[PDB]
Amino acid sequence: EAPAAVVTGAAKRIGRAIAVKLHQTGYRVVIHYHNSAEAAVSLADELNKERSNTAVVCQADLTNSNVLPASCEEIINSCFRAFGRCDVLVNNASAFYPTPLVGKTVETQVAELIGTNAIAPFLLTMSFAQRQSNLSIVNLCDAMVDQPCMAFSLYNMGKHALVGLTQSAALELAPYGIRVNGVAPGVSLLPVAMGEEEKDKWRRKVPLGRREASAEQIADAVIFLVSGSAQYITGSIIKVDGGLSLVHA
Amino acid sequence: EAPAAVVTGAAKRIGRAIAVKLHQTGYRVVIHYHNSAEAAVSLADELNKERSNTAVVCQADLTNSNVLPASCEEIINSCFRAFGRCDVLVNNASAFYPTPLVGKTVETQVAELIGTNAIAPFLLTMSFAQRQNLSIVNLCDAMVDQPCMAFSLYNMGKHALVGLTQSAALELAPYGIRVNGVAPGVSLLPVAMGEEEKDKWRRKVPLGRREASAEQIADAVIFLVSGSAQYITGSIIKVDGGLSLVHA
Amino acid sequence: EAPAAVVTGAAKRIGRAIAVKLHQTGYRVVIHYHNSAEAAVSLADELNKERSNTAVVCQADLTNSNVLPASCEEIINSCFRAFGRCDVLVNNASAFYPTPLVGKTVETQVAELIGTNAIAPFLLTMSFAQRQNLSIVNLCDAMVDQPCMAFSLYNMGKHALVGLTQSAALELAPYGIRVNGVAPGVSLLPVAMGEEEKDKWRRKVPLGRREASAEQIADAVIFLVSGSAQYITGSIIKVDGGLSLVHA
Amino acid sequence: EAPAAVVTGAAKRIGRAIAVKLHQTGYRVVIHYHNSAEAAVSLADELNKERSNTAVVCQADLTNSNVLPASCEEIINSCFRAFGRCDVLVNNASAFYPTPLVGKTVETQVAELIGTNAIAPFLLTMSFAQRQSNLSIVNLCDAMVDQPCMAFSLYNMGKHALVGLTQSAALELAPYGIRVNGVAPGVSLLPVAMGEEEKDKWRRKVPLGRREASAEQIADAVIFLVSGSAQYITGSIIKVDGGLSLVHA
Ligand SMILES: NC(=O)c1ccc[n+]([C@@H]2O[C@H](COP(=O)([O-])OP(=O)(O)OC[C@H]3O[C@@H](n4cnc5c(N)ncnc54)[C@H](OP(=O)(O)O)[C@@H]3O)[C@@H](O)[C@H]2O)c1
Ligand SMILES: NC(=O)c1ccc[n+]([C@@H]2O[C@H](COP(=O)([O-])OP(=O)(O)OC[C@H]3O[C@@H](n4cnc5c(N)ncnc54)[C@H](OP(=O)(O)O)[C@@H]3O)[C@@H](O)[C@H]2O)c1
Ligand SMILES: NC(=O)c1ccc[n+]([C@@H]2O[C@H](COP(=O)([O-])OP(=O)(O)OC[C@H]3O[C@@H](n4cnc5c(N)ncnc54)[C@H](OP(=O)(O)O)[C@@H]3O)[C@@H](O)[C@H]2O)c1
Ligand SMILES: NC(=O)c1ccc[n+]([C@@H]2O[C@H](COP(=O)([O-])OP(=O)(O)OC[C@H]3O[C@@H](n4cnc5c(N)ncnc54)[C@H](OP(=O)(O)O)[C@@H]3O)[C@@H](O)[C@H]2O)c1
Ligand SMILES: Nc1nc(N)nc(N)n1
Ligand SMILES: Nc1nc(N)nc(N)n1
Ligand SMILES: Nc1nc(N)nc(N)n1
Ligand SMILES: Nc1nc(N)nc(N)n1
Repeated sequence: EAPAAVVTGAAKRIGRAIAVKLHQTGYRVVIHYHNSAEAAVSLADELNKERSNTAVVCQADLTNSNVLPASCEEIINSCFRAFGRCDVLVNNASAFYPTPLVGKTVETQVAELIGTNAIAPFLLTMSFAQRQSNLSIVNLCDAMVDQPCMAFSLYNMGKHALVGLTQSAALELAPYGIRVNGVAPGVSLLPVAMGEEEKDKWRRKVPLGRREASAEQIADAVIFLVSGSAQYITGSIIKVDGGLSLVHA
Repeated sequence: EAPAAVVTGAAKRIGRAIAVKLHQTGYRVVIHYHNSAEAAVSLADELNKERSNTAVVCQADLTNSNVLPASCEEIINSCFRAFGRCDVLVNNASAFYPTPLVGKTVETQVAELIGTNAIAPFLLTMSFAQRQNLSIVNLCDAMVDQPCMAFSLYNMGKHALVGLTQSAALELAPYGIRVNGVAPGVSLLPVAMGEEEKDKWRRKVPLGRREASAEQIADAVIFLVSGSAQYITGSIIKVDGGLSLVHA
Repeated sequence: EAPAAVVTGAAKRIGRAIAVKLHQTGYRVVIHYHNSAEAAVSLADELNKERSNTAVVCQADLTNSNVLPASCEEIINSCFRAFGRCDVLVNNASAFYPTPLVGKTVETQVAELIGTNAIAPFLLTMSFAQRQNLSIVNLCDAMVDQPCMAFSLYNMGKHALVGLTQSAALELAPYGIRVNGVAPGVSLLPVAMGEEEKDKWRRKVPLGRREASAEQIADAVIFLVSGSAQYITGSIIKVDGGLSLVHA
Repeated sequence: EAPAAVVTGAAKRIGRAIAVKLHQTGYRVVIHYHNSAEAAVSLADELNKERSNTAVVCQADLTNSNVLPASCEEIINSCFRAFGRCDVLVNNASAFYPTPLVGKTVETQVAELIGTNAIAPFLLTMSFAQRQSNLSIVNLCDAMVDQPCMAFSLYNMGKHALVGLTQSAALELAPYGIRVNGVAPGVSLLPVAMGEEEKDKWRRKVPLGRREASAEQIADAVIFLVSGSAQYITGSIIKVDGGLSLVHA
């Protein structure tokens, strides 16, 4: 029987690439999304046309709040409801925008940037474990955490807390046979808002090929970590960055 | 005149030691507290006996909430009001307790652990910078990569605090504000910890089989705020007697 | 045409499993050995029974010395002479024994421990690049920051190997040669070791309270040389079942 | 009885500043040097003019070889011979030059770069410990070890091995009360051979003041680590880089 995976923020870009690759490997998938309903449903439709009844969507805001635990509980419940099991969780959804130190309130920015990057992964990890073979969680981290974007303090804090979660959860869940790992892109799909000149500035920094990672290349590392070829790997974060993090200023 | 420092959670233990050493170095000090009013005021009394009107207290809950930004703004403001300047911020206040993955609600645990260890430091940092040998020192944790079992939220908080230290060092460098950390291993053990478990921890420490005194932790803070650290920013100084080097 | 790989110290244990898994994946292999001729040849004969003319052995001492550069050039040249190409280099061979600070001379210890773990990888890297999905995989150690007591030279050698992996990744990226590491925690235990001492290590590992098989270490090498890792360079994959996360 | 310190490569630049500040703090000093004899003797003259019988020179090549152990033993012995004790060892001497992967032979480049940066510190640490209060060793590391200079592999390997030595020796020597720490400069005194345009490029990269560290600012972190205010600190490396290592490519 086929295993099942939850991928958060899976309607487009890297999340979709991960969902597609998991599906192609034989997984049934929960495509979680927040605002991108049309894109989520379109993806699910495509996957179901490939194999009937192997993809569902699940909407949730992952901003921190007093109901976020219930929302995260429900995302995991959706996978059991659809598929009768949940073997893999991929924590991909992520808010990403500057929060300079010197029209959202700061409370809102904290809730979105720390909620999506750290607290939702933590809650989803609790629910995934409590509901529980090759079980694992993969956290989408960031290879540039130690050389961060200027004025992205809250985003950086969130990704650092996600490294902490990866370690803490690997240590604590190892007795239950749940592995917990991360994949840390350097530059992959650039933001849709970014102009080509700015994109090329980033591309030219990358030693290996002077180009960003494809979404599929990030997905490849995720697929590795969930596979039987990684059955002794837990608490590891695989950088997928073409050498970018090695390049001094 | 004399420089001024804000120390969060300064009533007891490591915070108190840090406040005392800054004061002894010549700083005027804002002694922040949440529940420990009596201890905070007693420290203030002691420091003001030494030099009149050089210590004040400031109460605030640092749990994450809708009012946390205003609370952090007011802590920084209290330093400007008392002393007309704020040269140093020490982010020491910290909740510490287990949050297993498998009667506080989980959202309260998130608010307290991530609030005290990360979000409050962030807001205090914003307010401190907006109001401007200026520096910030964050109390980190040498065991972040080898964490206590079932302490995931605490560990996330401390990791986020490393992130803030790096991001703020980078962004505040142009303003001449240095941002560093001190990472204790085992210092003063929890009051709740039984003496047998305390001894198990002490015996793990390569350098002297004992915990760091609060004063030993404060020494590294004093270094980091001093003119001997004027080129140091984005650095976290481990003060753990080699504990983090010891394998399982 | 089938690609070709050099695996150092490939006669036994992890290097043998790497060589076998590469061979199963379709590589022709140079099985480097130092003292284990019989085991090297038996592996070669086995692989060649599977597919004719797909394995050769190559003897060399990787101790540091003024002939080490030529020995390393010769190892690489052997792969070209056998197979007309060299796609993959696996730096696996490694001396490992204590060197306390307080019958081998210290300079022999330095030559063996630094030569096998660091300088030989460096020279083999040079020769591999000069001769050019090309990649190098260095066998590192998940415990370099929490090292075995009295293994300073070994630990220095493994840290230097991390430096090599990063510096070579950076410098060889323009030629399309990726350079990565795999860092075991506890894998195959020393053959010497009593089961009672073996079990002490096994019990420290969160994930399954057992050591990694050589095949599990090999699986990570196979991933890193594969098309699924085409954008990965300068990365060290820990394969340690959580061992390195466990405090003292 | 004043304490005594050995500083390697102490005739010029950073090692000189360290020797001077240690002396100002009350230490007697062995000024080790290799080629800079005039400078070494001139420094020793200055220190002794300030307090008689408080400085000696010691010449030694720290290139790796079969006689490196004896040379390192001799450096430590020189401190006991002059001062009757040896409280502090500062591993500062260092070769620094590129060694591309693609007039010195490679054997020589390995010997000089790995010898000075890693093997000499190791043998000096061994001799120091065997000859044995506030005892400590301070290793001059490099903040840029993870974002290395292009084509400096052997130098980088040497500095990484020195991080390994700092940790391993801190662990093993802790029961003897000998602390082992490091100081990791980013950009400090630039190479004498470096053109001024290049020095300025480097300076512009440093967030904290857009200037390199003085030798004195590096020395300040060394004197902190040797001092009574660092008595619980062992196995720590203090970055003194003005934020340089935080800046992405
Ligand atoms: N792209 C890169 O170069 C890069 C670099 C380093 C790290 N990463 C990491 O890799 C992962 C994927 O990157 P990406 O660029 O594909 O991500 P992204 O496009 O910026 O965001 C992925 C999804 O996150 C979801 N999301 C945002 N806010 C949310 C909220 N409040 N509640 C629930 N979901 C929310 C969105 O879902 P909806 O669209 O449905 O609203 C969005 O499609 C992220 O974790 C990212 O940090 C990416
Ligand atoms: N002690 C150690 O061995 C050790 C080890 C590693 C890291 N550290 C770090 O070093 C620092 C000092 O350690 P410590 O053991 O002295 O700390 P602590 O005693 O656990 O806590 C310090 C103070 O934090 C304040 N605090 C707690 N929750 C708060 C809240 N919601 N709002 C405002 N303040 C709150 C409390 O002030 P009130 O009493 O006034 O309520 C408390 O006295 C902490 O950052 C800690 O993480 C310590
Ligand atoms: N086993 C573990 O638990 C563990 C843990 C962490 C890291 N690792 C790393 O994983 C790798 C493989 O480990 P392993 O236990 O399989 O290694 P190993 O058995 O200790 O040694 C591998 C081979 O290295 C070769 N070697 C030793 N000295 C040499 C010299 N002077 N010149 C040439 N070759 C020499 C030997 O070849 P001959 O037999 O032909 O003489 C030996 O069979 C090593 O890099 C090791 O550090 C292993
Ligand atoms: N300068 C920087 O920006 C910077 C940046 C990162 C790290 N660091 C580290 O800080 C420390 C001091 O830096 P620095 O720039 O002052 O060093 P440096 O000037 O490049 O070297 C200092 C001394 O090392 C000695 N030395 C070189 N090769 C030797 C050998 N084979 N045997 C014995 N001694 C040898 C030389 O002594 P003689 O002149 O007597 O021959 C030289 O004066 C070094 O460990 C360095 O790697 C410095
Ligand atoms: N969420 C997110 N994170 C990063 N690092 N980059 C983009 N484009 N989105
Ligand atoms: N806040 C806090 N953090 C730690 N690590 N230890 C103690 N006792 N308190
Ligand atoms: N070479 C080697 N290295 C380690 N770490 N362990 C064993 N058994 N051998
Ligand atoms: N030995 C040495 N090392 C560095 N990093 N820089 C200079 N100038 N010298």
